[PDB]
Amino acid sequence: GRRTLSQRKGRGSIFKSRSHHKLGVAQHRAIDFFERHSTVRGLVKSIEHDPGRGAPLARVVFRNPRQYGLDKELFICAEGLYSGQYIYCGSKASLHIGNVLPIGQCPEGTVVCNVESKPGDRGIIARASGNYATVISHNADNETTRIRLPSGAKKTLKSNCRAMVGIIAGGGRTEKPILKAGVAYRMYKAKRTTWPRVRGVAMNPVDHPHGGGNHQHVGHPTTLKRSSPPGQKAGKVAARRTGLIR
RNA sequence: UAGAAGAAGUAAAUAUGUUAGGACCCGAAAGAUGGUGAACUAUACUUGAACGGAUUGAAGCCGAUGGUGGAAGAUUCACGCAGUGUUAACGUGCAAAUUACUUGUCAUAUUUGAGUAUAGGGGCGAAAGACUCAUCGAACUAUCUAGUAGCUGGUUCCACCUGAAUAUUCCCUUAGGAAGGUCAAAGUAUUAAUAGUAUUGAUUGGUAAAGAUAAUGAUUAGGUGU
RNA sequence: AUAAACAUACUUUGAAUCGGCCAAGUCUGGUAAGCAGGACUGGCGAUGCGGGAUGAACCGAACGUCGAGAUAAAGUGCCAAA
RNA sequence: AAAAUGAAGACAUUUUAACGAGUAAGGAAACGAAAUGGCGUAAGGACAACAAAAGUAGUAAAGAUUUAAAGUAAUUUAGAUUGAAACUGUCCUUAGUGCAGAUCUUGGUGGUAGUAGCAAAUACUAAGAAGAGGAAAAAAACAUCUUAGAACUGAAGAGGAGAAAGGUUCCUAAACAACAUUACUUGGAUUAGGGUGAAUCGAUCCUAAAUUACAGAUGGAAAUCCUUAAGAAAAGGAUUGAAAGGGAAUAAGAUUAAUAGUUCUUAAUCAAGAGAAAUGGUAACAUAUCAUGAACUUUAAAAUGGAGUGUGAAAAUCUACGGAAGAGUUCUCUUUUCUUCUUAACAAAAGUAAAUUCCACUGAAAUGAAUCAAUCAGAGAAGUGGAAUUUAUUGGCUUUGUAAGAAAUUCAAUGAAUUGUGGUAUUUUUGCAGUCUUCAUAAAAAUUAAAGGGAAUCUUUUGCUCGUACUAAUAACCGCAACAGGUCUCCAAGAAGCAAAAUCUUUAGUUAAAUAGAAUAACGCAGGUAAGGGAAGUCGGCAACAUAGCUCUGUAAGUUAGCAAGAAAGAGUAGCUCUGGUGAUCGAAUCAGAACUUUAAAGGUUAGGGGAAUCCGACUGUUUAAUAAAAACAUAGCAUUCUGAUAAAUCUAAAAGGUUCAUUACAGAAUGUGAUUUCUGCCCAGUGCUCUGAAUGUCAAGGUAAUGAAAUUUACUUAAGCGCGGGUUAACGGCGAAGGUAGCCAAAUGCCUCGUCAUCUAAUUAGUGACGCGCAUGAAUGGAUCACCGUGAUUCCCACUGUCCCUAUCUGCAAUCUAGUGAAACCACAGUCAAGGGAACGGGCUUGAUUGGAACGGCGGGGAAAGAAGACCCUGUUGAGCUUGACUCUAAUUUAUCAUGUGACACUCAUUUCGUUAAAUGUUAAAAAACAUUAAAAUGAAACAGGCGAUUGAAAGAGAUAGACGGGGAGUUUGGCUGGGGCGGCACAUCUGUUACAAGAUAACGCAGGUGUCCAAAGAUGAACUCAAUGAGGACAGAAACCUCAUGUAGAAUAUAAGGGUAUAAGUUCAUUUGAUUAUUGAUUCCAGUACAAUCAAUAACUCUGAAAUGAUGGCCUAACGAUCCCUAAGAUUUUUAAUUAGAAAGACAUUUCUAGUUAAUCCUUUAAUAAUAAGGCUUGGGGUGUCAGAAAAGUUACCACAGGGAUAACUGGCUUGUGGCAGCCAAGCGCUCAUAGCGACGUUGCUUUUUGAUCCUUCGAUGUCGGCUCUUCCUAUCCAUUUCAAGCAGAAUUGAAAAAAGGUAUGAUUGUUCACCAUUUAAUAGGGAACGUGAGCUGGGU
RNA sequence: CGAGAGGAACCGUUGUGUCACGCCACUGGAUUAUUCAAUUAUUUGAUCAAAUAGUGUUGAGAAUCUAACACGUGUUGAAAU
RNA sequence: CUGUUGCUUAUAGACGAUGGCAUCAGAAAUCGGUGUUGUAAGCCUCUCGGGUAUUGAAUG
Repeated sequence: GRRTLSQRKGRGSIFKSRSHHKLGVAQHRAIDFFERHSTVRGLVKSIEHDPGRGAPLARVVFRNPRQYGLDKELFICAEGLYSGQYIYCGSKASLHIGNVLPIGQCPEGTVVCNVESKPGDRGIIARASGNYATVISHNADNETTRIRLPSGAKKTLKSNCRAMVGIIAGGGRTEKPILKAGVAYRMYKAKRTTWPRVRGVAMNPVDHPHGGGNHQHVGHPTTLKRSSPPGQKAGKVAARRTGLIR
């Protein structure tokens, strides 16, 4: 047989990211002394639209802690941020929307975003539109805190992991019904090559494991093991349940 | 049941037969290995170029239902492009896919140049096994390679002599082989080593015929007795 | 009884072949077949010649090149010898 | 063959006799009485004038062509002509040694054949010139150049230029052999020269997508990875990447045969060089350099989508006023029609704009301001007065310098004349202003300017390298070419119109672009028309007709309320003469109305046919380049699955490797259904998937222990997986684990079927609406529903028409003929028929009919015409694509063990994943979008740690081994016989009776059956007895219970199929027993005289039975079964050796033999010798191959391929004729009586090839496979008309039959249909054949 | 003929349809005599006269060709069956 | 005698062929007759005008 489209996607030739007009990498500033033991102030100069992502990006300008000059940053904008606003990053930062604090300084029940998974790694979790994580509980015995990920899973992180207080702006993006195939075509302008998806049943046996015969049907169960080799792992993998749940 | 029983072998040049090699000559679809191709086409990115005229009339806005407004992967015409029909022309063509008319489409899922990226059990595919330089249900090129072929075709001077076969056994055997029969050529033996014939003599067989209150089986009728 | 010395017995080595088909005072399956399959023999294949007008197999008869004669199958109105 | 003769004769001896066909095949050479005889080609060794010049040859070699002779023939010999330098004869040796074929290879050449053709692109004509080249009884045509006429492309061009590509094709002169389908004096062709000029245009420079280095990482290798991360490399990161992106700076005129933002004239511009730091204005801000401004930092520019509206300016077009100059028309007018009236870069600043944004004064409500639209205002409107910027260079337009001295248009013969002013018009270009739109927000760098800071104190020179010619296409490019194909752009006049549409014209280009003339046949290709009828044609309205612009009136059901809609339907439209409406302080085409006239008006060109239903897909979109444009794909919507990022998916041999990911669940990855509305029923048994679970059901390498001298052996313990249990069907799936729910239906789904009933028509296999036990509908395999949409499928109306009744006719180009030029396919030889036979459909053969030689135009009957080693079918022990618990494996994934960090879980120290400019680690001491740096001062600014800061962690990754899983992938296989193959069967190993023919052998998918077993007795033996059945008797007892006598040839039994055999037995009963054993021979059956297997006859043991003779090496006989290799069992003491006692005889200064006693070892080998284990040998059995002389083996190809086959199927033909059809004989009866007017049962005899079978003879290097249309001919078994006879014939209408095939035999609805069935009409509407007539005749509905 | 109901035939006359052969008088069709006239667009300064739109279009339209659309002939005799 | 040739020949015709004439031949205009259209151009009237008319029509 041939190689399925899922296999051809891993070589990354026409499936590379269309990341030419992107603003840059959106993350916190590199952790230094002035943010471990003090606070720095950053000015929100502008709010921009990063191609390929649904949330706006903020161009924050911190002055400098040690040398003369500027430190131009690029944050993921929290909902409620405005141009000309002063935001603060540091351990002693106040509990306001848009500030970046260590996760241990946030009281239980605080709503944060752009949380770090590992301290000093400049943000991992809760970065898509309208997404956030909630602080569940703290643990000073081992300097760890528990947060609730946007998928509902609970994660235990170091208490000095950093996060920004508030909601990621742009919520409700997916609640608007795409109506035209053209609109879906433009949605992937600054994304990968994935959109027009040919069903496996509509292919031939060489192209896909679903490539059927005289009637368009799969023919074998669509739930497969995780240990299935690439090229046969088509359908639902390690499906605990299946069907319209009740 | 091999051997011995006053040794017969060996060498080399030919012919014939068997065998292996390109193997009497030409013939596959295939397989593998190493390279070359995205000047055609498929998709994607970078940077450029290309919307003239009508129809219709959504929000929003003004007035006392009338205006305004100009939206829409809205309707159409043109420049272009395609290829629905004629199953027209042509069909040793203008053309290894074109021409004419009719038809459709004719800017946002649009059209298009150049640059660039993806390569053969691979790529790319709005999916037809489509396209990947007139080559694709696995490109092109060179080597292994004069691949193998129980199958098809051909196989070159004269006179003379002899002259067949379609049984039997075994086979993954049924378009083919080996044992064997028929045939030829060489080489012997004085040779208990002649007969596709008849006669006489002693046999063998169960066919044609014959039989059917002779055994087995089938079958029409008539007397006589109980 | 008859025949048989270029009789008889062979030995070695080897070729080709084992798709067969036809006839009938024969047989089986079949309604039957220029059908399928057999027993014995003669043929065609491998074979020309004379005759059946023509014909692989019928009939006569098998072949070095010729001359003269008697013939075979079968023929004798003409084509066509009688 | 036999005799005779035989050293050399000669003809391979003499005589005699017999004999002589031949495919496949054989007969090598030598062999005196020759074990076949010879011819030819080339080369090698010899021989070739015997007396010391020794084969032939310039007194003519080889070769070629013919003429004769010899030979049965292969061939040889000689002559003549041609040819001029080598060659030949004989014997041996050697071979790249003899051609008619191979779709053979290479080359050359015919017929076709002077044939098909040189027919798209509207078109040429007259005079003259040049030239060999328009002659001539018209030889009707004549290439190039000029002029005149007539025309075409029609400014989205057949115009003027570029990019790529080409490469000298550019220009000129000479010259025309070849080339451009005639010709050429022409040419993109031949020859020779000439031609491309840059500081300002480009390349060069910058970066984009991307690309490539050193060091490093990875790999067995080649090499791969990394591109700033890994580095003592590069203030921060290397190379390349655009002649369309970014970019310092040049214009006008003239000039050349050709180059020109490049040369010349004039006039410019740019870059790089040389000669205690200013004012003005309230402010926005402004001042021919002025008026300093370093490190460092910041900002801006370069530099950013699209739509639509309004508007400023320029240009073009049009037009008003005033002319100057020239040209056109002019006996008819026209103060007329036409042409020119221009001006650059770079700068200046008389006069004067539009738009936007800011500044000052004042403070708006009775709210105002304004736009086409909007939009705006106390974080301040309007007003007044100002500042700035944009408007194709300075500063937008006029104007000015350049600069009229140029150029344009004229006039004279170089010299003179002119070169105003406007427009509330259209289009293009270029800006601007706000509006809208995105789940799209629509480059970077080189490089430039400014700011914050306050460190320090006009003239002139040069401007390098490379490209620059020409085409850019109906002839310069890519397609074999001067190919009707394809190939990216720039500029862009008039009329008319909504229009860049069609049509015509101007500037420019061209009249040549594969030759023409005459004629005016058929048949064509392209374009038309048509009486009356109007789809009756046809599979089907295919094709054609028809509708068509604009204005007004009007517009239905349905509907997702948006549409349907240009629904449908109706009226108007011309010309001329007028009037009115729409503005500014003269002008725009637009609208409305009114008279009158006519050929009554959109129609030259352009320019929708409409309606009523059904099916499918929701829609816009995409698709099989070259037979499928769709109902297929996509789509949005819906739904499911996994994943916390060190992850999921996934590329890679590996990798500080790669992709989604510059990402983070509103995300990434994998899927199904396919808008909306309504609804998604029941099932967890099976296969998947999953579990937060199961221990001692089964599980590997390992680890532990025991024995042994050790290998070995044994026991125990070990993971995932499988098994058990729970969940899951918008998982695969099923719906009598649960029995099809809601719905839907003869459906694109229903065989029967042309289902039944309505309706549509005169007529309905079609359509629609109902019905539903539905072969075989049904719910995200999605069920039902359908508004709008569709180059989708289907049916019916109206309208229209050559589709048709039924054809006629007109035009152009061909075809015809001619001049010039000039192919190809195909070709065994060829070319009149009938019948026969033949390979069963002859051009050739046999017999007849018949024939005059050469051919022109047509034509499609034949040449089973050409094209292609059939693609359908079958066979190969031939493949390939795809599938799957087919067989055997494999990547990926997964689990267990091993691989040594410390301290007793804790730590870090290898290891993992990260982050930064390795930038304060560890221990001590939310008012404000502003600035923040190069320090004063006398250290400021704290010390130390052996950790750059975190995270993970002795776990995990990679390696090795072991188990699981693994069509993701690799390799391969997928029996045979066979009235084609498959399905079936086994005729595959096997036994009996029969076919089967009285020896043996012996066929069919012939007939009736059987085997893969059964038996410690059913084997062996001895003895006794007689069986089945019947008759007659005996309590219950009877037709059958048991007893007795008699008869009883087997009619019983004998394991079984059948056939044989058997009576003091081979059957029954009783008794003993294990011969159903070991060893050695020789035969018979099958047979190749192989094996296995079976059948015997003997011999040596040891036994059994019997008194004994005997009998017994399985079964009463004929079936009841199995090689090599491998595994596994049993057997090899009968005897031979050695050592030491006792005795004896031979043996050179030891040692063997014989005899008895003893003790030990003993089937052979593991090769230096032994030992105990282990293994290997030898003989004989078992384990088994049933395809039974014995591979280890699933499908599907309609995507298919190859070698072949008429050894073999699908069509014709041929034999047959069961079946189909037709016709007879007899006569029981029917026919009121009456066998025969008309019938005719029970039987029986034929004919036909118009049915379907049966067969496999021809065709597999191909005979185009249904029907219809068209057209001819033939048969008669006659439907009509003509002539007759009979009747249960009164007439009429009919019925049966004879002569007779010369003439007729129809139109339609449904269906592809042949057929069928209906509605008509007719004198009748008969049946059939001709390769199931007829495809280089059509059509393509069926297949 | 027949009870009736119904119900013929020969001779003679007159037509029609089809097939065959023709034919252009009458009637109809085609029409590039681009014949004559009208008219749309473009270009000839205007009139006239034209040309172009490959036959611009329309009305009438001779000739020639032709009708299934016009119209003639094949009603024709002897002998043997 | 026949053929060629001429009448850009017809009663014929793809080309041949066939038919006619060939110096009293043929061709040509012009005129008359005969048709078609519809009333020309210059100034409703001139005007039943003008135009065409064998090309495959009929006289002279």
